[PDB]
Amino acid sequence: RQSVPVASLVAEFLQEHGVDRVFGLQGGHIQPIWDQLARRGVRIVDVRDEGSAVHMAHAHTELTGQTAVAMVTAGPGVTNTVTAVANASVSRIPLLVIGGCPPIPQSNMGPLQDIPHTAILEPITRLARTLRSADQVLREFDEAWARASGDRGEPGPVYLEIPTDVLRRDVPPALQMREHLRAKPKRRPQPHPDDVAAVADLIRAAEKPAIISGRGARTTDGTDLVRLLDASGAAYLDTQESRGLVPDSHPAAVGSARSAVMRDTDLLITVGRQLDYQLGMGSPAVFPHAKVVRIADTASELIDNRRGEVEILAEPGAALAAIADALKDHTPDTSWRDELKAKHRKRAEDYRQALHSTENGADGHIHPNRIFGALDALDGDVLDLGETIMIADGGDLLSFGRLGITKARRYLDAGAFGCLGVATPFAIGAALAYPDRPVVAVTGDGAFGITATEIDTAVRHDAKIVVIVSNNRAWNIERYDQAENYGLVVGTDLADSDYAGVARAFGAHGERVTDPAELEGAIRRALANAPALVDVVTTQDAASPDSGKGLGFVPDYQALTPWNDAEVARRQ
Amino acid sequence: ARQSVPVASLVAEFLQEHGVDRVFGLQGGHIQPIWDQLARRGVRIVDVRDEGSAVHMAHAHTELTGQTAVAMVTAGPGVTNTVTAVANASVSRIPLLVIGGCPPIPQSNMGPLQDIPHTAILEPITRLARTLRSADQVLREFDEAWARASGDRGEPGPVYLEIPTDVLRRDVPPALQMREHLRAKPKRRPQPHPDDVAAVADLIRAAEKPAIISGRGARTTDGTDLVRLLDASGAAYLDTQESRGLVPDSHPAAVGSARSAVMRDTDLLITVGRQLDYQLGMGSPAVFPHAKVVRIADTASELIDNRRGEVEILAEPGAALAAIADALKDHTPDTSWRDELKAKHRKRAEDYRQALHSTENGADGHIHPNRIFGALDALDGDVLDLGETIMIADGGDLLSFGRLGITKARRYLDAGAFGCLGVATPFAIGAALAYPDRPVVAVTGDGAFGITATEIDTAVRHDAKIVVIVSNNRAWNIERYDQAENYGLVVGTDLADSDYAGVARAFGAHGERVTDPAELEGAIRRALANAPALVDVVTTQDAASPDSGKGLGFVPDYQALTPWNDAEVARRQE
Amino acid sequence: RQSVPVASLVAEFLQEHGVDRVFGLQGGHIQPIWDQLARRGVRIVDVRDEGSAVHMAHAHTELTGQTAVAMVTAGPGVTNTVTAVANASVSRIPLLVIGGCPPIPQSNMGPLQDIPHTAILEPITRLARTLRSADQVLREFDEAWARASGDRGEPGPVYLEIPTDVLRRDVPPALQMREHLRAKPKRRPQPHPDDVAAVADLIRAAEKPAIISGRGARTTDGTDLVRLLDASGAAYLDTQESRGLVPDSHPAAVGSARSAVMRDTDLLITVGRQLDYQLGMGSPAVFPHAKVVRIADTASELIDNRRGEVEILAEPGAALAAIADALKDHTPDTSWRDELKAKHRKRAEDYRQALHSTENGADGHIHPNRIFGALDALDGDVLDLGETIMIADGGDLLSFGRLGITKARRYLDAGAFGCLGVATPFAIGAALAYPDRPVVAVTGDGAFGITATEIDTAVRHDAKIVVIVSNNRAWNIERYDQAENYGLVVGTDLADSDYAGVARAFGAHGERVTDPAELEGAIRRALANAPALVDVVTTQDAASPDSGKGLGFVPDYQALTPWNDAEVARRQ
Ligand SMILES: CC(C)(O)C(=O)SCCNC(=O)CCNC(=O)[C@H](O)C(C)(C)COP(=O)(O)OP(=O)(O)OC[C@H]1O[C@@H](n2cnc3c(N)ncnc32)[C@H](O)[C@@H]1OP(=O)(O)O
Ligand SMILES: CC(C)(O)C(=O)SCCNC(=O)CCNC(=O)[C@H](O)C(C)(C)COP(=O)(O)OP(=O)(O)OC[C@H]1O[C@@H](n2cnc3c(N)ncnc32)[C@H](O)[C@@H]1OP(=O)(O)O
Ligand SMILES: CC(C)(O)C(=O)SCCNC(=O)CCNC(=O)[C@H](O)C(C)(C)COP(=O)(O)OP(=O)(O)OC[C@H]1O[C@@H](n2cnc3c(N)ncnc32)[C@H](O)[C@@H]1OP(=O)(O)O
Ligand SMILES: Cc1ncc(Cc2csc(CCOP(=O)(O)OP(=O)(O)O)c2C)c(N)n1
Ligand SMILES: Cc1ncc(Cc2csc(CCOP(=O)(O)OP(=O)(O)O)c2C)c(N)n1
Ligand SMILES: Cc1ncc(Cc2csc(CCOP(=O)(O)OP(=O)(O)O)c2C)c(N)n1
Ligand SMILES: [Mg+2]
Ligand SMILES: [Mg+2]
Ligand SMILES: [Mg+2]
Ligand SMILES: [Mg+2]
Repeated sequence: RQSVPVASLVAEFLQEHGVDRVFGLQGGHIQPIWDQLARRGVRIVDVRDEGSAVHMAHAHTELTGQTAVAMVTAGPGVTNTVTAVANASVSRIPLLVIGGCPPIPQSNMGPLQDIPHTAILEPITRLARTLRSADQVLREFDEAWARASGDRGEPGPVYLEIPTDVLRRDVPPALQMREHLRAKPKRRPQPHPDDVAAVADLIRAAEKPAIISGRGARTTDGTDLVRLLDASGAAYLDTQESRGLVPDSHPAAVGSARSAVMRDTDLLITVGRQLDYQLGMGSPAVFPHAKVVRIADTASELIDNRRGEVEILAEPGAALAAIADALKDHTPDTSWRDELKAKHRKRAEDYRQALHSTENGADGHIHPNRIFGALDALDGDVLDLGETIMIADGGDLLSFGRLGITKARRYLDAGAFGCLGVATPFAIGAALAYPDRPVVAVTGDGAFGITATEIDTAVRHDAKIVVIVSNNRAWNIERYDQAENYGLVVGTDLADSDYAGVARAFGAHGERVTDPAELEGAIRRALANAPALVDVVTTQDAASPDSGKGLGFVPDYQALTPWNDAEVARRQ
Repeated sequence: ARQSVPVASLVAEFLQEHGVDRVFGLQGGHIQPIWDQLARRGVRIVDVRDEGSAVHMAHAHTELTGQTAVAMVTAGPGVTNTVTAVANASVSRIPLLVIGGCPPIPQSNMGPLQDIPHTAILEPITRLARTLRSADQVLREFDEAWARASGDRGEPGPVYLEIPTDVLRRDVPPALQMREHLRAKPKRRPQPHPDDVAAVADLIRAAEKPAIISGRGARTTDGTDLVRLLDASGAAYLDTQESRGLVPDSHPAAVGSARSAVMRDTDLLITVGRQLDYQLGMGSPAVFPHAKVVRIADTASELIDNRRGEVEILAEPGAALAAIADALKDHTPDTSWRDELKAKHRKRAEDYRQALHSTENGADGHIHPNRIFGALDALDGDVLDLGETIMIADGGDLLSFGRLGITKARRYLDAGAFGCLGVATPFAIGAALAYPDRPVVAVTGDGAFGITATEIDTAVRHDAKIVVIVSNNRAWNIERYDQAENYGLVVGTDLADSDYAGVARAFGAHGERVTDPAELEGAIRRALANAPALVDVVTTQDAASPDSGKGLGFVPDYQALTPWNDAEVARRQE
Repeated sequence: RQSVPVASLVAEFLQEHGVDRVFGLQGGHIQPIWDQLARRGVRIVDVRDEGSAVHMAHAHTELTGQTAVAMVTAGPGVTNTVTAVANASVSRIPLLVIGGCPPIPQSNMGPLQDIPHTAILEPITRLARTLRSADQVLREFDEAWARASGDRGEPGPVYLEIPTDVLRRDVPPALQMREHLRAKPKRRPQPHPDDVAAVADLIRAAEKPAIISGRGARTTDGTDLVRLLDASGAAYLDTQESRGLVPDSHPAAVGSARSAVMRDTDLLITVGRQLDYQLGMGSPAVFPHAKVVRIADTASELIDNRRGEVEILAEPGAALAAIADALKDHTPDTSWRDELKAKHRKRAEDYRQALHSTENGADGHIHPNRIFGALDALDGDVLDLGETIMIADGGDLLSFGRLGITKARRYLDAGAFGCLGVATPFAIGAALAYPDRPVVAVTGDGAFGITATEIDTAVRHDAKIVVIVSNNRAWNIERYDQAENYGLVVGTDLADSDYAGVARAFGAHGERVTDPAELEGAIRRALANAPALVDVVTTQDAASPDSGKGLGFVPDYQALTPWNDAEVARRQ
């Protein structure tokens, strides 16, 4: 080892920890790190807005399991990340944000961009620190890295900033410890056999077991989950954060029976999933017959809103496998699951076939479902949807996408946070992670306006993305709440913008579609010429399931009117 | 004769009664009940493409008009999209109100849609950040927050209020709806003490080289009491980016091209509503080696930072300036230093401005950005009146060129002490809607513009007559230059030759590209006749601004700029 | 100037700013400052509990107007101050707390006492900062000093901590600026004449004007207040934080007519006073006929709960004088004030005479009012109450003290915060500030147990205090709420402790009293042998006004039941 500046050690720490790319936007306060990353051969993915760099890192970690890294300058560079940090905090995604900050001698003196970055980010990070001791920077990086994984907290984003005088300070070789530089494996806490047995007993006693998966299950490959589904006879639901773990044809997979499963299950088993608003707070009002069991590698998916009759805090794969083993010699009663599955095959197949011929709305414009129809039609022709990373974003468009996107290798969207504008930055992170196939992002026009200029980033970095915009000239799920519940539509209209022209202005391939019969060709040409955008002139006359269920109205107790009605009855 | 009405109605009424005739924002369900009531009262709703831009619009509105402005945004990402623009308003000490959505009280901490700790995130960069849980007290909490935005119990700047949707829908009995909370209130007017006035006038009589440097608080005045004091004192005058336009260009004190000379030699620095932050070298003795210090302001945020006054006046600055002018009634100032600076300033500024019309292309064959400022100067008195124009600047090298190139504006806005890239378009929109009779002109770097470009759509939908001129140098170019000069490696600072005119046309604005500098005057003339409009100017990468040359990109240990930093290193080793 | 360590410059800053004493408790982290203060001849008043040192500083500043200083070590030394800091924050008293903290190299590494002091104190200070730049320490001290006065905030406590490696670092003489070392005068913002005139017009139109004073009025000597009372014909009330500004015999002084003044005034004028719970939130329910005017040098006494038809933000003395001037040629209608005053003379004189002969309670023990009787009886004999600093603390005892303490030069008590245990630390600060006369502190036994060991501090530092304890073997106002509103008395009894013996064990003079006829002699002997304690065996059968009005019960809208009943009527 030689005496080297902090900036060099930070670059080395990152590379040794497996970082081969940093998302970011250059400023002088971080230039010393930026320089060293480039001299080490770390790819720098420079963006148009720092928020998008954090979104890119989120997508990288969520897909790959490798903690990703954004780097931004002092002041507005850091404050531009707060939305993307909050989003990663809510979704419990490990990532590191490296911020610039002013030199120590000028503290509190009004130097350029001295705002309290750590104070702003502390409520939505696992750690937010200013590193004032050159000798201890390496250690602070390694500990923050562990905390992003969930050590001393739960998985999520961490923030570190180094005053520029500290960045430029030398660290003697004695203080450069191999144990802080080196990559570390994930923790693997194991289940206790008594908890495994107690869950197996609940499954044997249950007539209508159901498993709902989430983030922690999606860290596994799905094979132990399928083993437990096979041993238990349970129905299976996933969530936006856990798509793709169970084959569609599996006798447990009943994705179009969500209400039926929640209403009747006598044993809900959560697997790395929160019982947040997305699952009716786990309320007895939404699960009126369910006993509860909770399995996760973090108590963030064990203690919220409902407690387990058993709770297992362990690596989910090992827990699922141990319970499957313990159900040796059990013959599950699958008659409820099978009855749901028969109804699911009809409902899901009818729905998917209908996507190819959905009528135009009263305004003469394309129903957004035709986008999902056209993608389904191209599957096995010009793209393999089962190898494709699908992204969804927007309001009505996002809700239609939850039903319209059924074959994807992986799925990302606006998350529990409802973070509009993720579609383009997610698509870019996904595409650079998996360069062999186009990534397809389907987005509302409202959402797309937030991060549209990242089309520039996609072209400059050659990220093979296809963005498809539902251009309905509106924040349409909002326009509909205003009409239905208030009788006045105001400040929710947008214009008939040329998003293909926006894409072409930033060097991407672009095409506008007004005729639904043109969608397959337009998407074919977009796939062949990625990065590409398809601007689809869509109807305002089309209520998504979210629209119809009051999501826009914000009831007192639950996100949706039907669940809220059930909760009001439970209360009395 | 009051009746029982929901909180959402009272909030809309509170705002209209406090003089709010417009609200910038982006609709979500959590704020819809307020949004609805604002529209039924006839308050204009200016709906944007990104909530950060709504807060920048409110900032511009307040900074120009002095009327506290309002942004309204939904829970979760709607609130977190504001943080940059809130920080910017906090650093610049601009009163504004952000009204955020938030989940109903029953669902607190349960993982409802968008339950993040908005108030904890915003508390470090607001004067007040609160969740309002008592229907009966919402009016009161609004009135108090409004007063704290003005600087009561703190200093001027942004405040944040959020009302859980169940509270928004709750009725308030009429007896709890107090006129005193609904009604508009006047600004405070603390007055100077005559002993402090006398003491300042004594310092001015004893000084040979008095200099006044203005800031935010001065810019809240019309400039006429400032001119009275300049006249009575014989002081030299500098402004800052936040105080342009208070003193006529031809005034014998106005020596804007003599910044280093004034700071090096003044024996009496008088700050008027101005911080001695990095923009004035921390007020360091290293940068003001001969100055005694006097500070005048209506807030100690412009009295106590880095240097203390031999006298500090905490008062409405207009009254303080007038009182000191009166106290100098029989003083005959020695103006010979000011006069010698002014004579040299006249020539240096005139030569500089003339040379803007003919600046040569850089080695890459592209337009020098100074030609944009030349073209605007040439059109003055032809198709636009720069003295009635609101000018905005944003970017890196472009912004530094703009500080020399923009000399005749009625009002000036830019990226601020925060160095907040992307303000150009949202500022221009707020400015144009405040002052609808003439185009607003925003000159921006391509880097900065990419942050808020989609707000061109907002300008077209709301008919904001803006002209945006882009220095398209295919780069974050002040950064590219720091990389080359101090590190020998240029990486992740290049952008592309994007069609910003095409982006503007895609959103229904007028757009044209300029590659030939002789085409600039026409392109800007056509842009002014067809606003909202963008002019995409292919500019050179071979052009170092004064900020570029002075190390701004490098971030020295003690001062923002190398020359000032060198002076501070010398001061330390005495 | 020479190159000197930060610790020396801090000692010099304090002495130059007028600090001639520092209250505190030594630890290694602050020893370098402690050492330099002692070498400069600054008196070190070392205490038994760091909280008491902050209370002492509070009393010094509140009495003298000079900002006072406590100094405490890292970790538990700082955390022991939080109550006394909160108390000073609520009362808006300028003070500086200097905390120790660990050296910079060991940050976040679990060094001895690395807890987040600044994060803990930030919600209840005007400034809380860690000073990491030796060169800028002087400047940070001067700015924090200004912020304690109210600059950029409102008057109250500030916290500064210097890592011990920074304390030991030299500062070059060039960076030691006279302007940061030197003492600074208080600000004096002046009224605008239009606001003065508008207030004078409201006074001319009012039939029943009333002035209520507070903290900001008590920063003046009272003479401009009396000028305005004379020019306006207003009734006058003070509050616990504004006693002693208006002579008792003044025709406006109607201290026993509090409810009558609030009920009928048609013009309430606050003078440096909050309309907090102590004045019924300024509610129309408590002031049903009042227009409102607010005068103060801080908007902390202008904007809370009621807005002024006029609000003057100025030095209160100048504002009061300007309004008195503007009432040149006004003949005030004093008939309401005079009618209140005639009733006041009878009520107050009857009450004060009755203090000399209050009966023992049913349990055979002294009524606490006899303490106030005995003090009244000694006035003009062995002490001059009009030159005496009186302190009150406790529950029932505190409430009886508000009526029983009527002649004092100055009065301190538990404050709006209701901070039990202030009595002894306040008495010590007061006594060292004004060494020529004994200070008398009257306290409940509950309150006294919190800070009793500071009797040791009083003896070691020769603070001439007399503490008189109402020893009723109870948190008695709490015992009474439990009996009246819950029917069960539990965990509110104390024991028949020997507080005279406690005092004698720490080297003070002590005496126990069981016979009310012994009180005058015991208090005479205590005054002659200060520091001294008188342990008065008092009754549990004695409801104070606070007890009778529900203070213990915490109603929904107001601190007291009658005010709360009025608010409930106003709401409907
Ligand atoms: C408040 C506001 C407007 O300002 C916002 O900020 S909103 C933020 C933007 N939007 C969001 O982030 C979305 C938030 N909401 C949601 O995530 C969802 O409403 C929910 C998770 C809370 C509830 O979703 P569901 O459990 O209903 O899941 P979906 O996948 O949406 O399924 C809807 C229905 O289609 C069914 N379905 C699913 N896949 C299908 C398929 N393939 N074929 C046919 N039907 C299918 C499904 O069973 C179900 O019908 P049913 O069983 O209730 O009768
Ligand atoms: C760190 C990083 C890069 O990552 C960032 O985030 S930077 C953020 C974006 N940039 C900014 O926000 C800029 C921040 N810096 C500044 O604001 C300024 O550098 C400063 C306030 C610190 C210094 O500005 P000056 O006091 O030098 O003022 P300017 O108006 O720029 O004047 C520069 C020179 O032009 C002169 N000048 C002004 N008007 C003139 C005129 N009309 N004609 C000729 N010369 C003129 C002026 O006198 C002076 O020359 P001199 O006296 O020093 O020799
Ligand atoms: C909640 C709990 C129990 O856990 C706690 O923590 S309590 C904390 C400990 N206690 C406190 O900090 C006290 C808090 N409360 C108070 O400060 C008071 O209740 C109050 C400020 C809110 C209200 O006080 P008042 O305005 O009633 O003032 P007092 O000086 O107490 O006067 C009481 C009465 O005696 C009268 N009075 C005053 N001086 C007199 C005199 N000299 N002679 C005769 N009567 C006199 C006075 O007029 C009034 O009677 P009326 O007009 O209402 O009929
Ligand atoms: C940053 C932010 N601001 C506001 C909102 C609130 C919202 C949730 S859904 C929606 C409408 C989205 O319109 P889009 O055109 O994308 O989709 P569509 O319904 O098909 O027309 C809004 C405004 C959220 N969640 N995030
Ligand atoms: C949100 C944010 N992120 C980064 C930065 C740091 C910066 C300051 S100046 C600059 C270059 C701006 O490039 P532009 O193209 O607008 O101008 P020009 O130099 O003429 O090419 C950067 C990146 C700031 N202040 N704010
Ligand atoms: C630190 C703290 N803990 C509890 C309380 C709550 C309280 C307010 S009054 C009171 C009883 C005081 O008993 P004392 O014996 O002093 O007075 P007396 O009624 O005459 O017997 C308590 C416990 C407060 N305010 N502060
Ligand atoms: Mg839309
Ligand atoms: Mg943003
Ligand atoms: Mg550029
Ligand atoms: Mg007691």
